[PDB]
Amino acid sequence: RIIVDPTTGKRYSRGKTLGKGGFAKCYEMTDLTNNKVYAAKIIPHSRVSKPHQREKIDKEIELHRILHHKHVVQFYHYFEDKENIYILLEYCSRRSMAHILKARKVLTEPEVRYYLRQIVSGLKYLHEQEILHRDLKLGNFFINESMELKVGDFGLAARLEPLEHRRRTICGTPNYLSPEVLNKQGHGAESDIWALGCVMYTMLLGRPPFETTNLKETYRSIREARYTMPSSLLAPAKHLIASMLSKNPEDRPSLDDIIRHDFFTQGFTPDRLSSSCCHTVPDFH
Ligand SMILES: CC[C@@H]1C(=O)N(C)c2cncnc2N1C1CCCC1
Repeated sequence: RIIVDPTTGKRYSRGKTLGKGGFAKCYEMTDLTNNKVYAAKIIPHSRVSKPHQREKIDKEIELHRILHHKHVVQFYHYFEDKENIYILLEYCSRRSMAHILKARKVLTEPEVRYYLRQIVSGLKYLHEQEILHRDLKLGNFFINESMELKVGDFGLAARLEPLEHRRRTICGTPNYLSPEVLNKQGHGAESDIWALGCVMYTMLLGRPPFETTNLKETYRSIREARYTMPSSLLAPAKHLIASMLSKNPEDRPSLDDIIRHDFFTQGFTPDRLSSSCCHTVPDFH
């Protein structure tokens, strides 16, 4: 199917479906003017009929479009016709880390380092743009043909605010809600670091440190930041996790601290992972 941008000319060719993404049906989409393929979100206007959800995609577009970094999903272009909103993004042929961990259950430490360094790289970039991601999770770590990680899904992203004028209600339904968010202090950069500690824990253990049902029954355990630290963890992994999941947001490490922690500097890390790592445990050393 040929899709024309009524604003510019510009013709696109719709390829195979990639599946559902919230408000969107997702497709391969080729810009016929470079002949390059992008991952497209196609959202019918009927899915954004309410002003609040109209405002939701608009902000996603506004924030995402200004980002350029090797470990952030590259926004290409967006347009609309009478039927749909089209958001064309960097095509990542090897799905996400959610798909990888589902298959692998648990990852090796050099792999955890490989992926985490890339997540930290992209999040660093965001935090310096004073943009908070607000839903860091394995499904939002997209993996391209070359096994490179890109942080995506800016659905819940917002510009940083000072505490005094900050939103205090839980925004959307993120994977890892953060003691300070549950204490109605709002979501800061440390809340992204929370979610990064939960990610690392999940990569190593195959399950989150706290329940992720977002039910009010789980709030106390999260606020208290009490969890099982399994003995299977190596000591440096244990220490870095512990620091990222500090109860008090002020006690958590900076991003520069995180990648300079012993967990990273005292282990081997590949420059490149093979795609077999999506399915199979890699060889030693
Ligand atoms: C287009 C949405 C999401 C995505 O954001 N990117 C960048 C992506 C990039 N490459 C492949 N798929 C991607 N997806 C998938 C499509 C179905 C569910 C999520």
